[PDB]
Amino acid sequence: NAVNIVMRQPTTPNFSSALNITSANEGGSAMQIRGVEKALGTLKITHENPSVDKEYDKNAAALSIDIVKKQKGGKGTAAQGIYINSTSGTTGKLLRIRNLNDDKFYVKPDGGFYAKETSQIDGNLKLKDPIANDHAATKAYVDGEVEKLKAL
Amino acid sequence: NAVNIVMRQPTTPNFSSALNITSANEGGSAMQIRGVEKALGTLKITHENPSVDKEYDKNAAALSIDIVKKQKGGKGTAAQGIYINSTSGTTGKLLRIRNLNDDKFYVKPDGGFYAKETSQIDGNLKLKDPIANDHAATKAYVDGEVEKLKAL
Amino acid sequence: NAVNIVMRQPTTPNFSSALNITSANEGGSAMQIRGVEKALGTLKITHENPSVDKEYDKNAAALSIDIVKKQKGGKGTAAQGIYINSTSGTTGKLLRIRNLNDDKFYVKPDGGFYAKETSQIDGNLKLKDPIANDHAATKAYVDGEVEKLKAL
Repeated sequence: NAVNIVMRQPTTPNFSSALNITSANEGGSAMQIRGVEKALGTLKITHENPSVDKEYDKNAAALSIDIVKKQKGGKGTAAQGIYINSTSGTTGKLLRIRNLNDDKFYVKPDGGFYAKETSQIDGNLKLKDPIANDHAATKAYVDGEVEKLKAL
Repeated sequence: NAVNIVMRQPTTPNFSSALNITSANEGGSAMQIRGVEKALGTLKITHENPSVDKEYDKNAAALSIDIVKKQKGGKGTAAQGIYINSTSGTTGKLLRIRNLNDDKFYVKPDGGFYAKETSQIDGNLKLKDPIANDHAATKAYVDGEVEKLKAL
Repeated sequence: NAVNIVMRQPTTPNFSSALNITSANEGGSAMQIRGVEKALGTLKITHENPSVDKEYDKNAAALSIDIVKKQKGGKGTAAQGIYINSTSGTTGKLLRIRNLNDDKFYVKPDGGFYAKETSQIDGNLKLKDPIANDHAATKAYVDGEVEKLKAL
């Protein structure tokens, strides 16, 4: 590697990081990365459990994002967490989530999603009237069928 | 911290970054990170509003991703935005989104998702026939009930 | 830029990275970034296809995340992939996915999502009974209408 940074194991765990980056310039990205990989991530992050115990790292993550107001006097913020785009257009999955090398959840380049297991919304779902037999029925579709039976 | 990089506030905002990384090697990741956190992110990103005004940073994000074709002559790209996996298998949430420390949207390790509020698909939803009373009805399920009433 | 790191094109592709970061300290983030952008990402990642051929980079991504157990003897892991929060509260989209500059999929600050095209769940969807005509019908809602017809 052109540059390698290593933080060795300390005597006792502490809050220090191998690399810390701060910018006070509002007009540019604090950090940028560009690469040209054939078959890998431009940025690869790996979290490894420090412990043999399979629950030890329940509160850890590979990537943690926080979105905050101005420290002194701030009235709030409207900043976004993660923004993904393709200014050229891609035919690849925009977001692809796996576990044990199996596709679990993804977002297609058209915005349609796939979830591998039973899911929950604590609210309503607005969508189009069903075409196929395995499409979700709308209240309209149901009420239209009921109207025809009520007529006879 | 082992290494600290600081960009101070400039007289006028400009496009400069504290750290910029570029690779022209197609065979490896431009950047890699590995850590062993018990209870934190391997990479932590924090966006802070530069202004007291709660709408000032509406177009900002913590993480921005772009996916582009080869600059000169490129016919397109099939690269993915974000790819998440667990080669060991994890029992943690694969994607976990909160606001004000409250779970808003997540993807479970099995691929099932949870959304806290009313959602919208500008299309159809393909899914399984309902088992529970609070499961979404399919067109099949509705049409099966209607068939029995039409019979009598 | 305050710091620029460049890996030039090698004679033959290889696994080397421009920047590689490793920490063995369980008590702190291997890397942290903080910025104050008005209208950009704190971290910006760009993947560019190395080739003119629009399928050449089908297995590449801008961001790749892996979640692993302790290398020797580990029993498993419970770590999360991506964790997003706003300790201040934001009114911005928490996750916003586009292709060709058009909104394809997003998560609102309340946890409600939007998908632009037909989607699939390989399971059931638990949700609330419909209010509007374009809301998905539950099994309860359907069965309630059928009960009234069965009565007459």
